[PDB]
Amino acid sequence: ERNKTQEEHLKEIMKHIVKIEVKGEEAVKKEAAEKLLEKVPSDVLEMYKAIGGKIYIVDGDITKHISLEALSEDKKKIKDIYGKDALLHEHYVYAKEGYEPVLVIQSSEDYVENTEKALNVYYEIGKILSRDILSKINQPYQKFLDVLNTIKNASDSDGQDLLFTNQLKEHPTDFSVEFLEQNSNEVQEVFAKAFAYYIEPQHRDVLQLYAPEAFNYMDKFNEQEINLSLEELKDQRMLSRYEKWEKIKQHYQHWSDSLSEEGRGLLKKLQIPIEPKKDDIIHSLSQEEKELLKRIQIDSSDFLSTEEKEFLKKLQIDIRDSDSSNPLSEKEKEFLKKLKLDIQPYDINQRLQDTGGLIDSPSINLDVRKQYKRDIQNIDALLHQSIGSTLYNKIYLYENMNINNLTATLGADLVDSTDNTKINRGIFNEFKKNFKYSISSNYMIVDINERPALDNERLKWRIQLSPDTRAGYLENGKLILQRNIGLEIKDVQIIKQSEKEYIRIDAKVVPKSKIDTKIQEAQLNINQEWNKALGLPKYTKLITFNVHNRYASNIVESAYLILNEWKNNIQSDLIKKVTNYLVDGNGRFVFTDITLPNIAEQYTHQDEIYEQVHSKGLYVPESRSILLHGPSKGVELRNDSEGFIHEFGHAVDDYAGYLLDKNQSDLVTNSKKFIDIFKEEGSNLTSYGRTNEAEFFAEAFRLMHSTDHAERLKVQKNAPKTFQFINDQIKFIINS
Amino acid sequence: ERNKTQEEHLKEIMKHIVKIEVKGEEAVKKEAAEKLLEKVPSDVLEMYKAIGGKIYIVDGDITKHISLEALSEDKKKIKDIYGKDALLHEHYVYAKEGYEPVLVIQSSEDYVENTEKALNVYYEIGKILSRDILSKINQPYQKFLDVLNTIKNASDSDGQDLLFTNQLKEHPTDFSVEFLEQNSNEVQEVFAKAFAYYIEPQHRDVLQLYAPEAFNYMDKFNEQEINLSLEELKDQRMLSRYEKWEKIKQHYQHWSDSLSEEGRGLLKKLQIPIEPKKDDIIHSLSQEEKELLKRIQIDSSDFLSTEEKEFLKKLQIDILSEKEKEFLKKLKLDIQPYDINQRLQDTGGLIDSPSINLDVRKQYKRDIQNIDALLHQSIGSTLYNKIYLYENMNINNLTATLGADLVDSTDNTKINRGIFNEFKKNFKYSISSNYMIVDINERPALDNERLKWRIQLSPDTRAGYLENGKLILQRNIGLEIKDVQIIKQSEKEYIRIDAKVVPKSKIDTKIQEAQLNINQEWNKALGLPKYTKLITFNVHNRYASNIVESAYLILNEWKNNIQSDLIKKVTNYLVDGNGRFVFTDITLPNIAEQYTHQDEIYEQVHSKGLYVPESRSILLHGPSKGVELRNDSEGFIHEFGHAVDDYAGYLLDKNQSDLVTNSKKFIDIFKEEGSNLTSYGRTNEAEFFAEAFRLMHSTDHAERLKVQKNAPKTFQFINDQIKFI
Ligand SMILES: [Zn+2]
Ligand SMILES: [Zn+2]
Repeated sequence: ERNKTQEEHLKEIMKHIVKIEVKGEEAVKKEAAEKLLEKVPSDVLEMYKAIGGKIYIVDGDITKHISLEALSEDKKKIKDIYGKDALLHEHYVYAKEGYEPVLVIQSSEDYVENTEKALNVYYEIGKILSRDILSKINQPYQKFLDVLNTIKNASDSDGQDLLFTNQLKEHPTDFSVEFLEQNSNEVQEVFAKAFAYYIEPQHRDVLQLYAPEAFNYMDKFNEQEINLSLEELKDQRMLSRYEKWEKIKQHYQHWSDSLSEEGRGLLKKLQIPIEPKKDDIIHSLSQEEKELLKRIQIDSSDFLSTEEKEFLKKLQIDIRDSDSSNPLSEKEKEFLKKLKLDIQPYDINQRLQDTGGLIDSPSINLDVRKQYKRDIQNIDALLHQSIGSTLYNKIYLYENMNINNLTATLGADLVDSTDNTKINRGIFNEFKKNFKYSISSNYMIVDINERPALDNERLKWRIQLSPDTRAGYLENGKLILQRNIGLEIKDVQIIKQSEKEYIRIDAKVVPKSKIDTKIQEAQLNINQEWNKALGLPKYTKLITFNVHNRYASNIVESAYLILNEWKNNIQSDLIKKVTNYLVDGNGRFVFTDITLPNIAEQYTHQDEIYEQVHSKGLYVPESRSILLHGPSKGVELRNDSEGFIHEFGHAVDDYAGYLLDKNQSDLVTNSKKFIDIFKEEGSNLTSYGRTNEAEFFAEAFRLMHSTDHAERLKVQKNAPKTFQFINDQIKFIINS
Repeated sequence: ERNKTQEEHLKEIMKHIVKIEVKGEEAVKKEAAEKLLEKVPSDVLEMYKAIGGKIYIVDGDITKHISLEALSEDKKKIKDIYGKDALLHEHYVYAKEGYEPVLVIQSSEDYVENTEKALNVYYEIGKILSRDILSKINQPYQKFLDVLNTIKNASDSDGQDLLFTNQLKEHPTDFSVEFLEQNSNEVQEVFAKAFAYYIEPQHRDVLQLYAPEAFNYMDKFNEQEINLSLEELKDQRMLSRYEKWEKIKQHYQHWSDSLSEEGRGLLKKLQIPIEPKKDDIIHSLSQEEKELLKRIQIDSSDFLSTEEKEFLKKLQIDILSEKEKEFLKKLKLDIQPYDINQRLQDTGGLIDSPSINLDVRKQYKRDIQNIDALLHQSIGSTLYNKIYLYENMNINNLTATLGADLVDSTDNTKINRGIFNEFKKNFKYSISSNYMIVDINERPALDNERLKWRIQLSPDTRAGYLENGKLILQRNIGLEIKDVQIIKQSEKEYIRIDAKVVPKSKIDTKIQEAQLNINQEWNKALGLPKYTKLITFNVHNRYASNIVESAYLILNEWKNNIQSDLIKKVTNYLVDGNGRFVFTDITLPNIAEQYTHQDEIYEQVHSKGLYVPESRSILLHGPSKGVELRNDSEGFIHEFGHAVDDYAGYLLDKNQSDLVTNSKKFIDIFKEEGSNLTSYGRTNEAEFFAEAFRLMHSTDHAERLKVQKNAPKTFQFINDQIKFI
């Protein structure tokens, strides 16, 4: 496996692509070339072979070779690695472009000593890689460009002088992808030079010495990432995609034939959720509920989505076929909540994702909960065959994904807007910033060979499977993977496919346990930091990470950022007193990526199951806890920090009310004073703030403590009574 | 000439994929196989070669060949064409499936005589075609399925007996895409079978005799359509795609190297329109103009669009139904994106059209004239023969009315067959008035693009090359539609449109001949002078032929639903003023029957229909979907109502006024029932009158009845207006 058939592998390449055509007794001229091309990564050679390339070793005038006999007069006029002019007629190395490419090297042993001839041979091979190979997969692209711009803007211009031509050195601005399209040859050459300097033993130090970023790029590219280029090149071939599909299918052939009718049915419903049937819902209703339904104003609730409203309005019809007055009635609201739970589609995977694998979570009705549990355990037993095989060295599988599943907040500004084919770099950098690990609580459905995405899928995952990863095969060339998978993010970059930009995410499957311990360590670390900063007792448990999904590491890292803003925009004493009040009731700041109805701080204090809430944030008085959902996008918010501060507004509301006396079980916003203030300025801030006194107060609080001081002024010039009311409470708390 | 590159070509294939491994009579054996493989369309052999397939002619037990050495015992059990079992070690042919497909044939000299064995070999090759080749491009699919269904539902069950197994005959319903997905072996089998009976000369008559549809399908497939199969197969290959791209790149190399900065700039903005800048618009108001904008009910007028409301509403945060809504009409012209291709599509190529301000009109003309000169080099080259280019298109660009129901309401990966057949019915020719931007090699479509064009260029077609593998073709392109079918790609269904480029003059001639033909028909049916010009086809865009053919259908429904004498009277009046029934695919503000009579440019109106009193003409824009009306027939009848409103008024004072609806003696009637019908009619008396008129002559009698019990006065009033005769 290692250098075992690895050395057997490289010898297979030289076999087919290297033709030793000389007259000076081929024996020493061959070994020489072998030692020459040996410094080149084996994958570069395998990609060349895949591109139909051929390496010809011949003596004499190379321009007289069968392959080069057709070159245009202008092509015989060339330049060397240093930019010096020369003629092919009297040169020793040439890489012929065209889609029947060839690399002609003039036989010689000077390569061992003459490091200037070697350097040039590698420069030409670098041209092959950059111009003839990587172009077939839209590379180099943004990643390499960043390297060029890092040099072009570096302080010590030594890197610029070592690799940039005068044209590049003189470009007035950073090199954009536009520049790359119209000056491909220039980018291609800078690449080849760097590659050459890295491959040639003696010059490598020269590269790392004057072009650090170029050295880092080439070091990581040749030692690691180049295997991915080969994989991606193979993924573009009709016959290689088909061969790979056939071998995976054959590997799961016994498993596929052993599937029962029940097994097959389980995989199908997993892939295709079951919509609720109109009739089944109706017969489950009581006469009183049927009457309540057929007369309820559906399009007036805020607890129902469009699909749901449409579904209900249809049921409303089936029943029928057999300024004031706008809000739902007393029990119409309760009825709709209860109805909401019954109309959700039966979706195995969605159940796992919402619960993060906690399938016993009492967020749904016991009967449905039990059926989900049954299918899950049955699917797990079904997926027992690991991917490991004697047919593939490394296995990569693909997944097109909607960025909104990870962060709907960044998803809103990811696509340019002026040109849909492009991604905004600022949002991209923010997305990538703290993305180191990911978790799949549900069963990932993946493609054997990469396929085209839908408009809303701008994420393209390339996943390296573990040989121990268990999975099942699907006839449409897909695999269903076992639940509870850990993923290490190796690289995140902007790429181009079919003339459209996407975010490539390279990930490696690892044991989920490895990722859970990282989460656990962070939870302990963030508490030690804040217990100290807030002056809370040592060992105090305030912050909880309930993390189980695909953007895991970001949920964790953003919490530090969220609390930093919180402390920066709010008065220390207000933060201490309110927080100490929460801690006195064993409360928690909960950061999670599973839906809120599945967080104990909420569900253990609910009377009925349907009395559940899922949103960006939530403050639960009974448990004195703040819950913040990461992946969702809050209304009128542009940050999770704003969402958190909004909820802290509610806690401040609670504590101020509490300080009023030994009873009240309400909010300071429930005061006759604030109510009147609300009736007056209630609609001068955000629309969401007009919902009720509680929400108006929270919104006012949020805006008054915005990182943007302008937003804070707005509250004073639009809601003067409120601006003063809030500051009155803060002082009331601080002075207490 | 023809066989100059055919015979020598086929021999190159035989050379690569045909290995003769026999005793020593390697001359007669080899020649026999050649005669055998001869009957097969050359393209199948080339496609087999493309997927790595090999053909071996051997002696004795075929299973003893190296290629079938690893064959599992189970696969050694085969069923011949007739469904009878057989043992490979006793058989003469076998096609091994797999990433390294192989075909093994036992050498014989009596294949011409022993037709049943020849039939079996062709059957195995037919299996390679459906199972190993076509499956790589998602075929067979809907087109073939129709053939199957036409066979199982034909009067005589002859065809079934000849080509269907029991699994197929026992099917209770028609074969759906779902059945084909879970019975691929069965479908692939019937295909191979049909293929075989067609290829074996002696068996061709039997096929044609008991299974006509199958014969026709295979006849048209092996004689021409297969060429497209090869083309699509090649379009899957990385190296084939890049080789085609490179030849085209080479052909345009001098053109590309000679491009200036200005030239490149034009090609750029042609691809990406320039949205209006706020700072630019605001600075053009300043004084009272800003004041007016300051406090206006934006989301009120129906003259603006959603995208246009936001921009305007945004102009307010950066600083009505009277003469101020007039201010919005003017502003609407100033906020459009600078989009060259849209301007050409809206005007149908008439760039002098006075539909936008002079400053912008001139800017567009200069850019267009400059682009026309840049694209001077035609694709014709010595580096390649027939070139196909590709284009993904939003169906709403052709017909937004069908486009609303094209995609299955539940499963968006599926196409509604009913709308498909409607869309395809009269789609025979198309015209491009703007610059088509096509892909050298086919690429994936966006969500709202379900049409996939495969266009055969003409060596004379002029184009510009782009670095991203696309070509910008010259404007004024003519296209003949060769085939339209439903296909599957990447788990989604699409509409494949095979079109061939021809001189635009050739298409304009078809439209011109149709205009004379339709006027001859209605001049006779309406009793008008022999050569009057009533109906005009102002056709310039991609759904050209449908605009023309639906005109006949629209007028037939117009006649069949309205009193012959009301029609005759009103039209004679329109002709008296030299009016027209204008069926078009360019926007209304660019017709003439409208713009020559506008007092101001901003007073222009674009919509599904329009009636202009001054020119006595009815204008009907095909491509769009009526914001109210359900179809074009209704759209027309609605406008006719306006014509009636015009004539009736004329018959009350042939020297003053014009509309009976404008009479104060009707306004009141509008005060009562005006809100008792469609919300469109609720707009005003003219629209109400037009709407009421439409309903009364509807094809749905129910509709007719409603106006009776919902608008008893109007129903009696209108019937009194038609009285004027
Ligand atoms: Zn709130
Ligand atoms: Zn009208």
